[PDB]
Amino acid sequence: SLVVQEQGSFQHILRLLNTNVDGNIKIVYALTTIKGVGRRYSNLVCKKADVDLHKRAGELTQEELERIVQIMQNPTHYKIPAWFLNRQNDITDGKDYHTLANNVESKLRDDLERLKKIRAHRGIRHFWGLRVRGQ
Amino acid sequence: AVPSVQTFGKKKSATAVAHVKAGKGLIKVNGSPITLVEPEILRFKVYEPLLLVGLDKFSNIDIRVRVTGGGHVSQVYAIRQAIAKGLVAYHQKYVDEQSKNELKKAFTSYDRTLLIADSRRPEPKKF
Amino acid sequence: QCRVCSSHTGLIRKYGLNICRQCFREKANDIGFNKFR
Amino acid sequence: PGVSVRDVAAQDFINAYASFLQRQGKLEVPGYVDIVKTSSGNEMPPQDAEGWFYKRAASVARHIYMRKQVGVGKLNKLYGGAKSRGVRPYKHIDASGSINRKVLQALEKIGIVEISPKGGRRISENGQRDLDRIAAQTLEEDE
Amino acid sequence: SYRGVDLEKLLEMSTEDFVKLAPARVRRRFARGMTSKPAGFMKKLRAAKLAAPENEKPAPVRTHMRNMIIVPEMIGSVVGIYNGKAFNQVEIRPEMLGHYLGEFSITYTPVRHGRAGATTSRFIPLK
Amino acid sequence: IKHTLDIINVLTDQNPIQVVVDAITNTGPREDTTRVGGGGAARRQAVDVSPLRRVNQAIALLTIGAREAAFRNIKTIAETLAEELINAAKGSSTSYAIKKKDELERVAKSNR
Amino acid sequence: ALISKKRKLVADGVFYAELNEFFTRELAEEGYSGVEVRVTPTKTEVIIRATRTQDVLGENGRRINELTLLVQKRFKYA
Amino acid sequence: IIKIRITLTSTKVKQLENVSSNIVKNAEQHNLVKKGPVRLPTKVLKISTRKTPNGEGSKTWETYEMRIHKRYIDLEAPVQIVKRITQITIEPGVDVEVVVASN
RNA sequence: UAUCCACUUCUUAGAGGGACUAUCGGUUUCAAGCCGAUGGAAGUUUGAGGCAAUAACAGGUCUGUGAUGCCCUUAGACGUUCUGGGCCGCACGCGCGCUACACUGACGGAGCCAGCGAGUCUAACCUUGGCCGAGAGGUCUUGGUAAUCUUGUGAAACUCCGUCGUGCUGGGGAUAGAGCAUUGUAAUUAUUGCUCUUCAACGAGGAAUUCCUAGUAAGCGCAAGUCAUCAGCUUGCGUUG
Ligand SMILES: [Zn+2]
Repeated sequence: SLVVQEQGSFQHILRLLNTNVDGNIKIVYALTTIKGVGRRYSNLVCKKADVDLHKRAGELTQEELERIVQIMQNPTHYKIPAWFLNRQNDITDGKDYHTLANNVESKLRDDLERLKKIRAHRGIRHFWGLRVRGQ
Repeated sequence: AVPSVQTFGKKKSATAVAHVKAGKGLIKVNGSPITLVEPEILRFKVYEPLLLVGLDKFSNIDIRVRVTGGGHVSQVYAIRQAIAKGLVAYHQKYVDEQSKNELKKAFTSYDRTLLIADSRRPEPKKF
Repeated sequence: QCRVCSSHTGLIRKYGLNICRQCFREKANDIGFNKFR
Repeated sequence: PGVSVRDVAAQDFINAYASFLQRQGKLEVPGYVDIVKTSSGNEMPPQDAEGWFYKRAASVARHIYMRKQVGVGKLNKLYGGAKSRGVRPYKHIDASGSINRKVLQALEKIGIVEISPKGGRRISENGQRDLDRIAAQTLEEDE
Repeated sequence: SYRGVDLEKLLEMSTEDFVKLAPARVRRRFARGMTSKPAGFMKKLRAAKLAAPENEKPAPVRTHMRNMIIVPEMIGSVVGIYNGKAFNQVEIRPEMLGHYLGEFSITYTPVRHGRAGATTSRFIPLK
Repeated sequence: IKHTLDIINVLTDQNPIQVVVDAITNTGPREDTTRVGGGGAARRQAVDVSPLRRVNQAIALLTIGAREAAFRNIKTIAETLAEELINAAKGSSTSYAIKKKDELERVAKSNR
Repeated sequence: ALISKKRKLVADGVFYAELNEFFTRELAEEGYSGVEVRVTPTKTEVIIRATRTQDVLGENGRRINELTLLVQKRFKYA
Repeated sequence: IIKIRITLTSTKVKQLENVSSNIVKNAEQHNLVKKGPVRLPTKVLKISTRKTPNGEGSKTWETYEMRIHKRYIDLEAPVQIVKRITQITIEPGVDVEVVVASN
């Protein structure tokens, strides 16, 4: 197509949702750097918001960043349905959510200590394995 | 009753039947023309029986090509063998003999396999 | 199972036949399976 | 000396009727075109996210002209999704059914495909007229 | 909680409404059918539940199937589950719902490998 | 091959097939060496290759040089093989084929 | 009944082989040479080609009905 | 007036050829309309067998083979002629099938 | 799947042909033979296995027979059942394989080519077609008891057009969690399939080692058996070569 180059106004290392992203690769694969968001979820999140994905992430504006962040916590209102999410039909509250980069570890630790206080075979197998190969 | 000539062409479990009729002068292979063959580099392999004798001999003949079996490249050898065999069979039956002699010398000067199929049949498993 | 020699091993279960192979290798010609190639 | 799709190439024909569907726009587009993947045997969404649907419609119209009639399983093996199954190798996986269903139903709703009496989806006379017309200016783009 | 639902209302509905709030495995397990002996199991379970002293643990109900889905009419009950050799006296708490009973009943002592003294001493005698 | 031959069209070269046959000629192994037994301490014997085998590892050495020049770099097989084939059409010693050719030649000269 | 065609012919060959081996081992002392069977729409007919036939049909067909019941009970026939 | 399709299956080709030649020469000799013996391809049935029933040596294989031939001849005849030919033609090795309907 | 006619050029069932190392030239007591060239569909014994007679096997059982040697004749379960667990548990060694370490490539669209097969009764196999569902699949019908329908198995590798640029990357996909479906009476030590997420080692591999001379190695998928569900197990087939 057509080459469009701008004098400056691109940032090398950015930061969004308290997580660092880099502004030279495309938007989707800059959003694979954050944990809990992969390729396809970032494609769906960006292609809902009418974001051109052929261009790169260095020329992202703040109004695109705020609407991506606004997509993140409640995707269910904007036709991102249930089967794309990580938290689906949870045992705690019964609703659906997409867990974030500082919340995947809380989910994993919550599952493991829940298996501990349940005293299931999965939990005692995993903590015995961790306490034996750790030592 | 149109004058028609039907001659086969085979390579590697793929046989092409070439029905060489008389008409306005036209080439189609499975309802697709010779300028659109599914491999685009073997297009010249299908073009090779045309170039080897002459472009003016095809003004009066329509050639109907249908192929089955094999893969892609074996079908290309089958349709070019069928085209060369049907061309020399039409120039044997209706056109005079010496013209067909010049076609078959022109074919065997470049490609011996255009008139005789492959002698490289798949081997037994040797149990 | 194999109804010739009480064979519980080496069964072939094709065509509802359930003969063991060590009894099939001598009764093939009486059934009709002949060695050709 | 008649003009048809059987004298044009594939890629320019699909590009031309995709452009004519984009410029005309008299089809049915639901809300999950920007959501769905083309098959279970795919892993990434299509790159032309605003125009792969009309590419699919051009493809299915071109396959309904070239034979008597097709079904949904014929379209599913026609796409031919191949999975990288993690550690497990590639196989042949049939495509998504509802993609074929919605491009077909949106194409009888405009009047190119009709349901054959033999159970499949056959080409109509209006569709033959339309595809032969766009084949005529397909020849009249390379004059 | 189970689906964001407070526990004291969850104690008093029937099994079909648990299926309506269940994951897919529990609904597929319910959708085919049971045998008749868990009815006697729940009969003797509630018989041991009704003889419980107040503010204490009830009578143990020695269980043996390792494949049953937990259905919470036995909240507060304590059960001893067969592993194949012995019994594990496990009390039911309302946070273990949606689970099989056999995951509370291990099948083996674990594979020890960090013991070089016992391994070296037990080799076959070479004399 | 057709993209490579299109590149040697636009390598300021009018005769790319002549570049192919002249690089085949210039990367002919003229003298080789063999592995004679010799009683443990095996010396090397001066021995000359047949012309069929000469064009065999001439073709093979050109292709493996283009392959390892085409490994782990952005530059394609056509451009690496065109550079390999124009650096072997004349003796330049910037190519892998000429380098292994005069390496085996000085091995054959040093083992007589 | 209603066996697929290759399975029908192979199971028919097993039926010939089993009656051949059963009549080889049973009437070895009555001159056993071979058998042939004819399949009619009404019933199935077994032709015993044994070269000492007076010992095959005993008193009031007793061994004939005995071998008939040996075919009947093992091979699941009406 | 009934149309009868007779299909013959046999593993041996000599007895099948004798049966088919007898059927054709019996049908032509008393003026019935018919088709010729239509020749289906020979099914080759192959199965794989080990060369090692016992576990000694390397693993190598052989193949057992079968040949099955199929013919079918279409006839038009009255009922008594069909019944007497069906009574006559029963031979070991060749299977004779009688089809009444034409749908 | 009959509107009629012709044919088997291709498909196929056959009868015959043809090859007998034919001819030539070297080599050889110039004797049977061997090698090179021409012709030939086939000219290494054109390529492959079964079959005998013979001497040797304490090899295996036949639920075969002979007042046969051994130990008790039975509170032993070597007979029956009922449930629950396994055989897959993991510092590890050895071996057979799969996937990769990438740009002759990963991803997205389009082109699209096979053959060996197989398939249901007193049951429920192969499944066409239509609706629903992102998919997994479900559902409603229909065809085939088979060269007829699945099926032209429109398979994959491949072909083109666009995305990616050498950055453990968008290569790789181990591990793990959540949800939805299917088979099974029963799926937890997760049967299997789908969606999202997690993106672990691993920058062409040492000592050594396996297989192979033409439609052959290698890559690639498909079919048949194990089959209730899945293959990375085995045998074949076909594509490129
Ligand atoms: Zn047996």
